[PDB]
Amino acid sequence: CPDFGDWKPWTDCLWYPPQHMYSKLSHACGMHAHRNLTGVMDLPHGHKTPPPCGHCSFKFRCRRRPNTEGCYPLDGEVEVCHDHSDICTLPKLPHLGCGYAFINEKLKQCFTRPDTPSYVRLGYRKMFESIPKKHCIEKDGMCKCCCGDYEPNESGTECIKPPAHDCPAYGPPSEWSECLWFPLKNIVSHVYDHCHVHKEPDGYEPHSVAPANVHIPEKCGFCSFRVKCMKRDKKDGCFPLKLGKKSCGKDDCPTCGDICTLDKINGSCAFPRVMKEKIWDDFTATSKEKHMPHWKRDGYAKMLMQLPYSNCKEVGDKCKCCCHPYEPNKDGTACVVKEYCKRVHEL
Ligand SMILES: *[C@@H]1O[C@H](CO)[C@@H](O)[C@H](O)[C@H]1NC(C)=O
Ligand SMILES: *[C@@H]1O[C@H](CO)[C@@H](O)[C@H](O)[C@H]1NC(C)=O
Ligand SMILES: [Ca+2]
Repeated sequence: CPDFGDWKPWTDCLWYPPQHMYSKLSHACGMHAHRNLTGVMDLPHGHKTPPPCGHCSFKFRCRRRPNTEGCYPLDGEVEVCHDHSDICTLPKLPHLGCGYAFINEKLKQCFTRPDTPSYVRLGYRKMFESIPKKHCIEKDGMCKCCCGDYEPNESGTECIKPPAHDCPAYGPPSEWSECLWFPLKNIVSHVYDHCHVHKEPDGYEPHSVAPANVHIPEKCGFCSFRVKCMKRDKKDGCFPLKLGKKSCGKDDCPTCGDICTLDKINGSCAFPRVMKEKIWDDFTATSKEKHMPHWKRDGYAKMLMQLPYSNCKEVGDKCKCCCHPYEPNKDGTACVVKEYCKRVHEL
C-alpha cells in the first residue's frame, strides 16, 4: 500500500457526548460527520454528562491515503489529556451496571458483517482501540471510572496508576469458527472447544432464559455468527481470552441471510429483548456475587456482548427478526443494515 499523507492538526482535548466526540474525530480526518449516533450509547434519560474526567479525555490527529483494496484510508494517533484527572462519576446503566468499558461493542459490531472486508474491519478496530479504556467500580449506587493506565483507588475517590500489569503475550489468533447457532448451550460449548478453554469452577457461564422447548428455526437473520479467539496465560489484572465475531449471511449458509420467522410469545415480539435483559441482569448480579474485579467483569462482558441481539417486527401472526447490526426492513420481509452502521459510501 502507499504510505499516508500524514498529519492534520491535533484536536483540542475531546469529550462526550458520543455524537459530539464522533463529530470532532470525523472533522479531524477531514470528513463530514454523516452518522447519527444519538441514542445509540447515551447516558440513561435525565443524566447530564460530567465534565472531562478520569484521564478519559484525549486529543486526536489523523492522516489519510486513497482507499484501496487492502489499504485502509485512515490512520490515527491519540494523546491522553492527563490534566483532567479527577475521577469520573457516572450513573449505572440499565441491566449493564457500570458497563462503560464494553458498551462500545455495539458500534464495533457495525463492522462484523459477513461482507465487511477484512482490511476495513482491521482499520476501524485500530481506531476503536485507541480510545482510552474505561475502568469502573461501583460506589453507593454510582459508577467511579478512570481510563487507561489509571484505575480507581479502593474508595473510588481518586484515579491512581497501579504498577503495570505486564500481561502475558497472546498466542496466534484462531481461524474463524463455523457458523454457531442456538441453543445457547451449544454456542457456549463451541466457544470452549474452539478457543481451547475451560469452565473455571468459580467462573461465569450464561444459562438459557428461553422457555422449555421454544422452536429454533434454521440459521437466519444474520443471527448466526463465527468467532475468532486470541488467548493468553492467566495473570492477575489480565483477562485471558479476547473474542471477535463475524455474522453469517447468504454466502455462509443458504438461509443465514433471510429474515427469521418466529411465533409470538405472550402475544408479542418482545421476548428476545426481555431475554437479553434477563441474561444481563443475571450476569451483573453474578459479577457482584463472585466479587469480580473490574478487569474480569469487563472480560466476560465483552464476550457476552457478542451474543446475537435481535430486533423484530410483528407481521400478521408472526415475528420477523434480524440481529444487530441488521434490522428488519419496513415490511418485515428482509434484513437491512442499521443506518448508523452503514459504510460511508452506503450512507
Ligand atoms: C438522530 O437519532 C435520534 C434517535 O434515533 C433522533 O432523536 C434524532 O432526531 C436524530 N437526528 C437526526 C438529525 O436525524
Ligand atoms: C409469558 O407470561 C408469563 C406470565 O405472564 C411469564 O411468566 C413468562 O415469562 C412470559 N414469557 C415466557 C417466554 O414465558
Ligand atoms: Ca465468505
